[PDB]
Amino acid sequence: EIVLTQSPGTLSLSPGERATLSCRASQSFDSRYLGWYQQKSGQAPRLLIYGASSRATGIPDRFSGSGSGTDFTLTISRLEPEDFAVYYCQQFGDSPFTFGQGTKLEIKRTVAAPSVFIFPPSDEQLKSGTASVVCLLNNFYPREAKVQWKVDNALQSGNSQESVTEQDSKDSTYSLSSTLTLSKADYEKHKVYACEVTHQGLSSPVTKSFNRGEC
Amino acid sequence: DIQMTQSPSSLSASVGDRVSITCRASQSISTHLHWYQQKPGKAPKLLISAASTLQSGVPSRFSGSGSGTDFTLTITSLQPEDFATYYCQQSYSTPRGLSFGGGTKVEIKRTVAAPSVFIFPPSDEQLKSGTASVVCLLNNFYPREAKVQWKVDNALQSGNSQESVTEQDSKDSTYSLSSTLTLSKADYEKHKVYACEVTHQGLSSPVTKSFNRGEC
Amino acid sequence: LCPFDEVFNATRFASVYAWNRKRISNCVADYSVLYNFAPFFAFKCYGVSPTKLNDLCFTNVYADSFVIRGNEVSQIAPGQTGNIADYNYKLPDDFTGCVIAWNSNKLDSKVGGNYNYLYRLFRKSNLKPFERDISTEIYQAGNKPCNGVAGFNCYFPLRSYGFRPTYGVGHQPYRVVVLSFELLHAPATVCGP
Amino acid sequence: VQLVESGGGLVQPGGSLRLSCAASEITVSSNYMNWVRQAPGKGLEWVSVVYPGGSTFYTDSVKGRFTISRDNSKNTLYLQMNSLRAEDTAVYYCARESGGFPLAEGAFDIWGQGTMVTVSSASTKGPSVFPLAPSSKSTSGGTAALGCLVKDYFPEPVTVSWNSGALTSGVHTFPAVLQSSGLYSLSSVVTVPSSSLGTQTYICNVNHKPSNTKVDKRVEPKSC
Amino acid sequence: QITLKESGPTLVKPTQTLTLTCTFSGFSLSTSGVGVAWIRQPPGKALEWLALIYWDNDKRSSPSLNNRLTITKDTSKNQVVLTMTNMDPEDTATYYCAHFFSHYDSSNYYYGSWFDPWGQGTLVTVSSASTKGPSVFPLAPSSKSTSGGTAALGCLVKDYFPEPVTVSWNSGALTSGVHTFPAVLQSSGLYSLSSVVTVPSSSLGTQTYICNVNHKPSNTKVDKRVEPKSC
Ligand SMILES: *[C@@H]1O[C@H](CO)[C@@H](O)[C@H](O)[C@H]1NC(C)=O
Repeated sequence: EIVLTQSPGTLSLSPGERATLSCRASQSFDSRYLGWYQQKSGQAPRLLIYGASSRATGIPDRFSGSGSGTDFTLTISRLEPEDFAVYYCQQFGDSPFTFGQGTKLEIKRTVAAPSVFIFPPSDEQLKSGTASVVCLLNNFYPREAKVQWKVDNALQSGNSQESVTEQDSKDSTYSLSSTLTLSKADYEKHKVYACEVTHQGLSSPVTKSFNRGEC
Repeated sequence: DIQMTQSPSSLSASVGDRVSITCRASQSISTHLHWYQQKPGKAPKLLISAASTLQSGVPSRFSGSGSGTDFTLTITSLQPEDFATYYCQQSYSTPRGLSFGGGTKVEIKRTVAAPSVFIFPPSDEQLKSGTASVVCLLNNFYPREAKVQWKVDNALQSGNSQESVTEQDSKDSTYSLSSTLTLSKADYEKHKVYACEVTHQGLSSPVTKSFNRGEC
Repeated sequence: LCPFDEVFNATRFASVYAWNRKRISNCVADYSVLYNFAPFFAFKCYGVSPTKLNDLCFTNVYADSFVIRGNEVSQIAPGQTGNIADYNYKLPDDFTGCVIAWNSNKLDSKVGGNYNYLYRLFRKSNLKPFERDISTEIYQAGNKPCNGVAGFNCYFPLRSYGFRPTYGVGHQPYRVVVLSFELLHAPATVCGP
Repeated sequence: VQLVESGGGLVQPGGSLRLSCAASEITVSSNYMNWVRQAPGKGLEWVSVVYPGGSTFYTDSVKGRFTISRDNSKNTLYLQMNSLRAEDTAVYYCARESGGFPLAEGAFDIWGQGTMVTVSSASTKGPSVFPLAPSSKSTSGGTAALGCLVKDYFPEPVTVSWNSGALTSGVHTFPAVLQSSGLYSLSSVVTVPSSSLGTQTYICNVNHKPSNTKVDKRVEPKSC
Repeated sequence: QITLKESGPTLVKPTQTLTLTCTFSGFSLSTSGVGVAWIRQPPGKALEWLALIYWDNDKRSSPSLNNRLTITKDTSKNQVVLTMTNMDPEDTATYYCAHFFSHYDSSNYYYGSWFDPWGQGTLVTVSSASTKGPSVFPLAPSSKSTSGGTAALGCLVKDYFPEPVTVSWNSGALTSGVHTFPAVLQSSGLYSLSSVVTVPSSSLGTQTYICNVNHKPSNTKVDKRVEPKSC
């Protein structure tokens, strides 16, 4: 089975500069069997280039494709802000027909410090029998940020979940939510609840704590 | 009229290294490409068929890939018995155009060793018969490629040299090369200084082995 | 008037080893449609002439249709040798009539290969002219009997063409129609306007 | 499955020859049977093919002078050669095409051992032996080379041994080279320690089979 | 311009069989080179081609999914029916049906092929669970006076199935600083998410915040108010 590997995994650039995507095939097939598809956020994929060098109808002339042997590349020049999406390389050489793992095109901007706030469980969740504390990172860049739960300064793991919001439309930032879920005995057997944020935007890792007994 | 080119012509590697050989056609031949293995003195053996299909009784280390104009033969665990020659053969051309490639030779890799270079002048017994043979001998050089020249009194002779090389040895894995010049009586009674010039990678400087007929 | 459209304008042709044959009689046989057809990679005629067959009457018209490779199109001719001529479709040396072949890469080629067209590679003897051999029996290529087991020198005698759209012109699929005209002593029926 | 080739040998230019291939476990008249030639030191070259039904095909260089036939009585393959020339000097293999358990078309799964066909008018003779003494050197690192040159002979094979085959340290032989006269040359050499040039006696034995020339010569050094 | 709409049961239980129907307009499954391809994209993962049917009934399927895949065509009604059997609870994805075509020019040269415009996309989830109305918990801000004049609050929605839940703030009046995180599948096979809006600290006492969540499968509308609390 032909395996397609794309590069880079993520490509962060601002509008105006040049964008290049590479797709390498595990085997060698005719260049007319490879195509590039674009898929926006919350949309469906659409044909961008077929035959590795033929632009689809309606595709702006900024998109170009060239490749041979086991290496192909897609080149964009005037990537305007609406041109930020996920691009897939697909092959038609051997069954089954396969797509690449995709390359996300992110917007380059200044490094931002994540505002990290807390939300403890309410009284309704205090009588629900299962508690959850949620700490939030807002308006940061890049998306890469490590969260750490601490129950009385204990390294929690496996009992918490994470959800990262996609890049914002206006400020081009991110939002992350860490939710630590515990049973009532586990919630009530300890005092200090804290989360830790590690990010490039922060000079040093930042801890933040609160106490259920005090507040 | 489809011609297949194999790369590289020669490829030296040790045991255990992954080895790749490429066969490229002058035009697309779909997957009508086959890979054969031949050891010296024996018949070729079919390894890979349809450019991807392993034959029966062949170790799985041999693998074929590619299509169209480019095909690759790959060995993962290169055993000591797999240092044979490999050929790519196409079965695309219809009437009589079934042709083989030039053949890629795979052979062991060892440390570079400098040769020992000697000169053998013709003998009086051979001299009585009106024929002269002048030999220069290279013993235990590596790698195989080397340059030999025949300076007859500082004259760069050419066109009258016959060169032979030994097969790769099983003990020290080196090579031996013999360069011979055939000459008549005037050719050997006109000059004074004979020398063979050796240029080899394992030699720090080019080496001259010379002698004089009159003295010896 | 029974035209040649129902055979030429066919959605799917037949494999060469099982070539289709249609009889035609009691009609008016025009041939302007043949000229009006595809770029016609090959249109050759033995015995009859392109401007002559429109006039003289024939008792019967036999139309044999199949799909082959572009390399073997030249093999559909009297007195020719090859795999297709020997074991798939043999034209007699006395053949009167003629051959049309045209490229059909659009229809008979699919991505990943179109394995619906087969040819016979193994056969003990040469086919007689206009013979058919549609049997699929394991070919015994050695002394050891097969007994229906396709193991070692015991092979299925039918192999599929690749027929991929990116193939070269030599291996691209070509549709071939062969017309044999019969003008026996029986009164003729098929003639042009 | 065994394919045994026979009928190789040497012939004068313009002569004829017949090569046979006896097959076992496979029927010759039921398989695509090919003749493939390989020049000495060169690559493979397809020569001829015969179909199971009887059709025969030949390469351009051999059309008009080669014929390929089968024989269902003895289950053999036959290659008749006429108007031979020096380009025909090669080892010939009779092979089965489009076989193997996966049944790959156009591939030679089963090969014969091959027989050598030589086309020359050298008028087979015997070899000349010329000694090659070690140089007039004292030690040179305790390494001296000596040998015996076998020249002006035809055809191949030929055998050369040292001390009646009792010497193997530093022994090297070189493949024969076809000169312009149609004869052959080579040298058999040995690397011996410098101190061994004085007492022990060294000889070289050369055996040429068609002339049946068995010559044992002596190698001694000389002073300048 | 051609269109493709996928319909059918968007929810299928484990080891059951789903039947997705693609109705396509603007082209007919009787032309040369026309095909219909079913592809699936798992949430957060790359695309995966499933099957492809042609005009002449020829069909290709993924070898790893050949056993439990069956795709059929109805040319008169312009429909493609895809049947998938023995569904595991990882097969949750979004399925698209797409038009397939190639490009030749007067000589049958095949300058490539492609997947002509895709369908809208149908979300299919597999779970051996039952529908459950959502619950809303008010994530109230901490007791902070100024802290730079910026705080956040919101609502955490739990215990809903399946996706999605429509979240609005102040009946859509307030939209700035709103982050609605995507749904997360817990280890219990249950869904949850959080919607948080950032507001200046001075606005805590002079503004009321109401979050409304609508759940169509359970037909549940929950409006919850979030207010700051002190220690
Ligand atoms: C039928 O054949 C005619 C040739 O006279 C051609 O013009 C037409 O396109 C064909 N139609 C179909 C549906 O094949």
